[PDB]
Amino acid sequence: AGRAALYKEVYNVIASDGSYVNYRHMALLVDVMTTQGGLTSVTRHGFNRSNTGALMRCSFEETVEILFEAGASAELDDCRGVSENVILGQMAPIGTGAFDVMIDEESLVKYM
Amino acid sequence: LKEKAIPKDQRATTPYMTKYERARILGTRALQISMNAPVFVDLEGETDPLRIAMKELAEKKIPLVIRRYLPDGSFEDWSVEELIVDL
Amino acid sequence: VSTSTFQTRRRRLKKVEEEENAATLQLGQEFQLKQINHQGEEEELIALNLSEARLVIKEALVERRRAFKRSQKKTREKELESIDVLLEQTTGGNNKDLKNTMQYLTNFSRFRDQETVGAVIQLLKSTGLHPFEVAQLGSLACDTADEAKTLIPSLNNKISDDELERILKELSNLETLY
Amino acid sequence: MFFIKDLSLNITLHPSFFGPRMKQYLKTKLLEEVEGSCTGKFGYILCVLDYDNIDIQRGRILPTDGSAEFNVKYRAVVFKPFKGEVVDGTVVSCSQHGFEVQVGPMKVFVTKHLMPQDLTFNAGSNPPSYQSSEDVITIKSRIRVKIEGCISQVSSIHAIGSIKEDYLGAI
Amino acid sequence: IFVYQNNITPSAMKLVPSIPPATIETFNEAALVVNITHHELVPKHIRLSSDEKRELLKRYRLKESQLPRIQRADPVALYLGLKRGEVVKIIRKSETSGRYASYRICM
Amino acid sequence: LRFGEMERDCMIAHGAASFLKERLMEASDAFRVHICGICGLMTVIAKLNHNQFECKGCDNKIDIYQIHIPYAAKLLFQELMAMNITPRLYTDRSRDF
Amino acid sequence: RLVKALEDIMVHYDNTTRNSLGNVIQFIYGEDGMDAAHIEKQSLDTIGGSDAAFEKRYRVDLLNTDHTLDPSLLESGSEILGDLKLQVLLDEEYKQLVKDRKFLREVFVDGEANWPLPVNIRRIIQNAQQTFHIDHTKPSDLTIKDIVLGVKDLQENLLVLRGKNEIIQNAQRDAVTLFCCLLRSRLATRRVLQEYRLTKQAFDWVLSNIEAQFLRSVVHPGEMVGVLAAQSIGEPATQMTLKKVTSGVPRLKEILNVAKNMKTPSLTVY
Amino acid sequence: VGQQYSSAPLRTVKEVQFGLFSPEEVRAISVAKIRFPETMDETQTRAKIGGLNDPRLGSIDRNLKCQTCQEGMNECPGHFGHIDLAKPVFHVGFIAKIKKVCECVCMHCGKLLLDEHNELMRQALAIKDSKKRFAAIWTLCKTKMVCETDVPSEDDPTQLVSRGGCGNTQPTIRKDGLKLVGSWKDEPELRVLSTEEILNIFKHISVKDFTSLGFNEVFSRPEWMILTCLPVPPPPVRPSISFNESQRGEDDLTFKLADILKANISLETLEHNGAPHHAIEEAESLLQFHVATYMDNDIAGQPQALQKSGRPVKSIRARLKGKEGRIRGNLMGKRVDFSARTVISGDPNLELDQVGVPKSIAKTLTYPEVVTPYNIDRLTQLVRNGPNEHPGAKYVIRDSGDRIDLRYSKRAGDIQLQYGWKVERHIMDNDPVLFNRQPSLHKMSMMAHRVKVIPYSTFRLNLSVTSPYNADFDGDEMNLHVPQSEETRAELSQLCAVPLQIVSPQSNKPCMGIVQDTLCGIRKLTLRDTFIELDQVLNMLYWVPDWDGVI
Ligand SMILES: [Zn+2]
Ligand SMILES: [Zn+2]
Ligand SMILES: [Zn+2]
Repeated sequence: AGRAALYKEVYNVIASDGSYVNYRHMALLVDVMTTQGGLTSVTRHGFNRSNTGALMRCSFEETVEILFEAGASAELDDCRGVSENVILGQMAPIGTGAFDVMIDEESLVKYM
Repeated sequence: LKEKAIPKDQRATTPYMTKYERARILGTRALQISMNAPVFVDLEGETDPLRIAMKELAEKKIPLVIRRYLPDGSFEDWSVEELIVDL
Repeated sequence: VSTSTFQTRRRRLKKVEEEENAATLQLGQEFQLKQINHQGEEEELIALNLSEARLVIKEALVERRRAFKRSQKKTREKELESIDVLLEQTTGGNNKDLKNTMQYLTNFSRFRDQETVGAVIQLLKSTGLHPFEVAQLGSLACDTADEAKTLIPSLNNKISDDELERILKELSNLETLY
Repeated sequence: MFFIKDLSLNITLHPSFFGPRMKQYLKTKLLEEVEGSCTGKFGYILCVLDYDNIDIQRGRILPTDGSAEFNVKYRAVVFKPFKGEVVDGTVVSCSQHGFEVQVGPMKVFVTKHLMPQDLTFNAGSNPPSYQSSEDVITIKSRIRVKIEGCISQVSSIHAIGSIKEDYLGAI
Repeated sequence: IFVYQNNITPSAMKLVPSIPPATIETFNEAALVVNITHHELVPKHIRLSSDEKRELLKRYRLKESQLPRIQRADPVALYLGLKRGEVVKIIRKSETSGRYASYRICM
Repeated sequence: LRFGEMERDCMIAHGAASFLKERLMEASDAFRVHICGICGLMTVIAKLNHNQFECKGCDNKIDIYQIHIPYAAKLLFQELMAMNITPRLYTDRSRDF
Repeated sequence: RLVKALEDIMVHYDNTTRNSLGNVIQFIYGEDGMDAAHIEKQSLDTIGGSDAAFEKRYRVDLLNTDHTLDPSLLESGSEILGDLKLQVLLDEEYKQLVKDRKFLREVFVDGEANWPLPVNIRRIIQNAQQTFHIDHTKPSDLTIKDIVLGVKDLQENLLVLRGKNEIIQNAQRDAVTLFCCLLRSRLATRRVLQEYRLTKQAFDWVLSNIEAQFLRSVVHPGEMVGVLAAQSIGEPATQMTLKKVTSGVPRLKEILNVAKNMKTPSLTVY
Repeated sequence: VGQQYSSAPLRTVKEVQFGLFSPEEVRAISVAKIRFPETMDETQTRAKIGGLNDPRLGSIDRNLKCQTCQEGMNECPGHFGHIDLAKPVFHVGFIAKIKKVCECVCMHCGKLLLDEHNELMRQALAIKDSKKRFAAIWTLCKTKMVCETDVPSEDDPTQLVSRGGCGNTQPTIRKDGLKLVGSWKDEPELRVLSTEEILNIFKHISVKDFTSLGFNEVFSRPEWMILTCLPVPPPPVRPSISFNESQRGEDDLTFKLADILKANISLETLEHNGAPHHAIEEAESLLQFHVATYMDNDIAGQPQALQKSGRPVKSIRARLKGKEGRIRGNLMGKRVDFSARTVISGDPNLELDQVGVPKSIAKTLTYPEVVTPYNIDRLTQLVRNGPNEHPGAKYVIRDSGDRIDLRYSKRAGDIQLQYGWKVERHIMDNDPVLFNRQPSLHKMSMMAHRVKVIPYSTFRLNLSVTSPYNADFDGDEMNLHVPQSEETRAELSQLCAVPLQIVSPQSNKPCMGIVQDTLCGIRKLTLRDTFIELDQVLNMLYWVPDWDGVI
C-alpha cells in the first residue's frame, strides 16, 4: 500500500508540471525503493547502505569512507555493475555486453 | 561449473534476435571482415565490411554463436542461423 | 598462452604449502593420486616405465603421421634409424628434448613388445602399489628385495620382502632379448 | 616415472585464420607452444597424444579486436624428475669437478664428492675418465643415479645426483 | 492470539516466545477496530507452502536474498501471521497488464 | 573534450557498451599493468625485453597476468595502497551468485 | 541522484528486471514485459456505455429471427439459423466479453477506456480495408467457427514468456490479460462482420499482423531499463517551469529524501 | 595497452578483494629502504639519492631506471617503498573503528567483552552481514565495562561457570582528536591509551572474535588498523618535475612524507639517547599528526598542515573525493581524444539523420582504417593526397605498431601499402559520429548522426532535430565524438542513430516534429484558401527527392 501511495504521489508531481511519463519508469523507481522491506531513501544514507559492490557505492557522495569500510570489512566486489566495469575500463554487462560471442568450428566448414 | 550449459532442448530465451545482439554480431563480424577474415557470402561487389556482414546475416552464412547469460550463472547457446531476424 | 591444467586451489593470499618433493611418494600438486580426467571425473595417476612410455610415444607419432596423410588430399639398431625418420617428419626440430628422450627410451627399453609390456602391467597392477612405484619397479632391473627396497625407498614394508622377490624373479623371466 | 597428464592451453586466433581448416592451425599452434617446452610446475612436456581427438571447443571472440580466445584441451606424455628418484642414464661430459649423466631430456650432474672413495679422476687418458680397482666411468658409460636436488630453469630442468649409496653407480 | 485492551506489562511479555513450538501473537484492541486488508490500495497477499516456495525459487533460479522483501512487523505480515522466511504471492492490479504477480519474503 | 558522467549515463541507457569501453579506455586514458596471481597488486617487475618477471614477497615468476585498465585506475589503486588499503584485482571469480 | 540509484538495473534473458547483486525488482518489466516505444494509447470498447448498447454491439443470437445475422453480412447466415453447436461458441464469446466488462470496471475505478497498449488494432482494420478492398455490400465468406476459433488460437500464440513450467505459464497468462481483453473487444462476431466486414483472407492476415506486431513489442534483454527510467523522470523534472499543498521540485525532493518531517502533511477522509 | 608486447596472458578483472596491508607484507613488497628525508641532489648532483625518490622506486628524468625493469617513464608504473615508524600510529579513517573495537574487547587479555552465554548476544551473532553484525555487537557490549570470568549457567543462575578469564574493569573510552582516553572507578582514573597498548590488545583478539566483529583473519586483521610500516608511494603518485636543470618542482605528498621522516628521526633519536619518557611523546604526537595529515588534511580536530605559502596541503583523501576529483573527475568522467566542439547552426536542406561538420574539423579528426583488399586502392590514394588535400590521411600505422607521420615523411609520394596496416584517414563523408549536447539529461541528448563535410566554421544540424537536443542556435556549442572501431561505429548505427530515436520511450510518443519556420509554413500551406499554379507546382514536385516522376 506504501508502493501504491508512493507512485500516486510521484505521478501527481509529474502531472503538477502537467507532463506525461509511462507507468513503467515510475513503477520501476517505486518498486526499487520498496523491495528492501520498507521505504528506502534516495541519498548517501539511502542506497549507499546497500549490499552492492563497494566500487559502485563509492561513485556517489561517501567515497574515501566507503573505500575505508571496504578495506575494513575485507569487502568483495563482484564486478557485475556498470560503475565497477567503467572504473576498470572494460565492456560492461549492459546492453551490447550482456551476451557473449563464439565461433563454431562446424558451421565454419559448412559455409564455403 | 560448465554444468550451467543449458541443453539445446528447453529454451526460455526468445527465438528472435535483440537489437543489442544484431548490432554486436554485425559489429564483430564487420571488424573480423576488416581484419581480413574469410567472406562466406558471395561479395556482390562489396567494399564496406558492415554491408558484407549485413548480407552475411541475410544469407545466414555467419558462423557465430551467441552465449546468452541467465542471471543465476546459467547460459543458452544460440546460433545466428538459429535466431529469427524479423526486426 | 603457455600451458594450463585443470585443478586450481583457493588463493587465500598465503603461499606456505609447496613442500619438498621426496622419494617417499611426495609428488607435486598435480602429480598426486586423485588426478581429474578432462571430462570431469576421478582417475588414478598415470605412471609409465622405460618401455611403455616409448610405446605410447611411438603409437601417437604413427597416429599423427597417419592423421596428416588423410588431410594431405584436400631389432634394437634398426629401431634407432626408424625413430630418426619418424621424428624428422612429426616434429619441427624444436623438440630436441623429445628426440633425446626417444633415443634414451629406445636405449634403456626394458620390454620392446606391447604384449610383454601388457603382461608386465598385469603382474604389477596386481600389487595395489602406487603408479610411480609400479612404473619405477618396471623401469629398474633389480634382482634382490634389499636392492629394490633401497633403489625404490617408498616400498619398505608396503609389500612383503618374499612376495616382492616373487614379482622381481617374474620380471627377470619377462625380460626382452636384443 | 613418466606421467600422462590432461592439460589445457589458451590459444588466440586472428580473424584472418577463420577459414574452414582452422582446426589444423589451432592443433599446430598448440604443438608449437607446448611440444618440447619445459616448465617448473609440470616438467618437460614431451609428446601430445591423439592428434585427432584434441578438444577444439567454441572460441570466445573479444570485444576490443575480432580475435578469438580458444581453450584447447589435450593430453601429453610429461617428464618431471624428483629428489630420491632412482634413474639410469648415460655420461655426456666429464671434469675434475665431476661427470654429467644424461637421463631422458635432462642432464643430472654427479659431483666428485657424490662418488665413493676409490673413484678417482684422471684426464691423462683421452677422454678424461674416472678410475677404481673395478669401476671406470668414461664418455658414454651407463650409470644408475639417485637424484638429490632439482633446479627449475628456462625450457630446462637440471639435477644433482649421488652414487655413493648402495646399488648405484656404473651398471 | 492475545487481544489487549490498552497495554501488557513488560514483566508479562517475557512469557510470549517462551513456550515452543507454539507461537503467541499480540494485537491491540484499538488497532483491530478497522481492518487493514479491506482498504483500497492494499493488494492481496497470499501465504505460501514450503513446496510453493521451493518451486518459486527453482523456476526463477534465485537465492532467498535475491527476493523482494516484506518487513516482519508489516500490518499485512502480522495480519497473515507470517513467520521469518515465509513467502507471499502479491497479486495486484496493473494499468498496463490488469494483473501482476509479485512475490515478497519475510524479514 | 570531457565525456562527463552525463555522457556516461546516456551511453549506458542507449546500450552501446563497446563504444563506452572505447571512449573510457582506447581513445581517452588506456593502460596495461602486470599484476600478480597471488596478491592483486601491481608488484610484478616486468623486464619484458628478456621476459623476466617476479613478484617479490611472493616468489612468483610463474603466475602473472597483464591487464588493461585506465591509468587513473592504476592511480586510484596506488593511492588506496598509499593509505594501507589492499585493492586486490583477481582475474577469476569464486562468489558465482 | 536518480541515475545513480538505478545504474545496474536492466532487463535480463528471462524478462526479469534485476540489479548488480541479482536481487529481483520487477518480475516482467512494466508489469507487462513490453518496450515503452512500441506502446500506443488505445480504447477498450468493453468498458463504457450501457449494458444494452454493449449487447447491441457484441451479442450474437443465431436462434432468434429478431437477432440473427442477416445473410448479406455472413455467407453462412441463412444456414446459421438455429445451429446450437455454433450458438454454444457465441455464448462462450459473449460470456468472455461480459467477464471482461466486469474485470475492466474492477481495474479502473473511473472506468477509463483509453490506456497504453501494444498493437494498434484501429490501424490494422483500416489497413486491411485498404489492402483487400473491402466492400460493405457483398457478404463475408467466413464461418462463425473461423472467427471465434481464430481469436481463441491467436491468444495462445501471443507470447511474452516461453518457459515450460506452471509459474511461467501463469505469469504469461497474467501479463497478457489486458491486451487479450482489448483483442476480444475488437474481435467480436458482430464487429468482424458488420463494422469491419472482413473477408477470410483479410481476417487471417489481420491475425498474423497482430501476432507479429505483438511479438516485436516485447522488451529486449539488455535494455538499460534502470538508467532509461531515471532519465525519463529526470528530463521533465528539469523542464519544470513552475487547495494549497507543496508540488513540483519541493514535493519531489521531499519524496526522494523520504521526509519524515513533511512540509505539507495532508489527509483526506471519504 | 601501455605500448610494447609482453607474453604474459591477458585477462579481465572479475573480482576486487579489499582488505588491509600487513606491515610484514608492506615490508616484503617494498623495493626501497627509505632513510633520507631529502630528495635528489647527492652533493647537489642532479640525481636522486638512495633514500627518498628512486632509491629503487622510479625515475624523475628522461632516463631509464626502475629496478631491473626500467622501460622508461611510459609503459612502466611506479614501485612502492616502506617507512619503519619508531612507535606505531593510528590511521585517520580507522580511528573510530579502533575505538569501537576497544570498547568491544577487554584490555590486557584480548577477549570479547561479551560471550555466547548472553541471549541478546546469540540474537546478534545470528547476523552474518559484517556491517550489521558489528553494529549490533558494539551497541550491545558498550554497556558492559567489566570482563566477566563468572557467568550464570544455562541451567540455574545459582551455578556460575568460568566463561573466560580476568574479572578486570574496562575504561570508559572517549576520543580527543588523535588520541583516546579512558576511566576506571572516589575519583575516575582518567588515562591516555597508547598506540602500542591498543595494538597488543588487538593482536591478542581470537579469530572467532576477529570475524564475529566484521573483519577477516586473511585480508583485514584488526591489528593492521594501527600502522607500524608506512607504504611509500612511488613518483607517478607524487610527481617531481625537474624543469630543464636549474629547477626542482616537488609535490605535496613528497613534502608531507619528508615531514614524517623528520618527525620519525626526531622520535628515534629520543628513544635511543636521552629518554625523559614523557618528553619523547611530543615527537610521537607530532608523528601522529604528520602521518594522519599525509592521508587526510580536512580533519575535524582543527590544525591543517599548511604549506610555506598558506596552502593547507593536497592530502590523499581530498585527491579521491569526487565532483572533478579522482573517482568522479578521472574515472566516472574523463577528457577524450577524437572529439570536437563548435557553434551550431540550423539547416533545412540537410537530412534529419545528418550532421554538418566543418572541413577544418574533418581534416583534424581521424578514423584509423584497415588495409584490406576491398579498399586498398582508396587508402593508397588517401596516402598520396596527404594531410592537406581534403580527401586524405594524417598517419600510417604499420602491423609492427610503428607510426609514420605522413607530413614529415619525405617519400609519402611513393609509400607502398600491405594488408592489415592502419591508414589514419581524415573524417570522410557519411562516417557515423556521436553528436551530443551538454548537459546529457536523457538518451536523446546523445544521438548518432551521419557526416556531411561543409565549409564555414559551424556545426549544421537539422532544424527538427533541435527538439531532443534542447538548445537553440543562439550560439550553442556541441560535442562530436569519432568512433574508432568498425564495431563501435556499428553500435552507433544500429543503436544510437537519429531515426531510431524518433519515437521516445520516455512517454511512448515521438520527440521530433516539424518546427518554427517549417511549422508556420505548413499550416499556411494547408488550406482551401491556399492555391498554387502549374509553374510553382512543377518546382514543388522537383523539390521532393523521392518523387515518382508522375505529375
Ligand atoms: Zn604477489
Ligand atoms: Zn620500474
Ligand atoms: Zn578480560
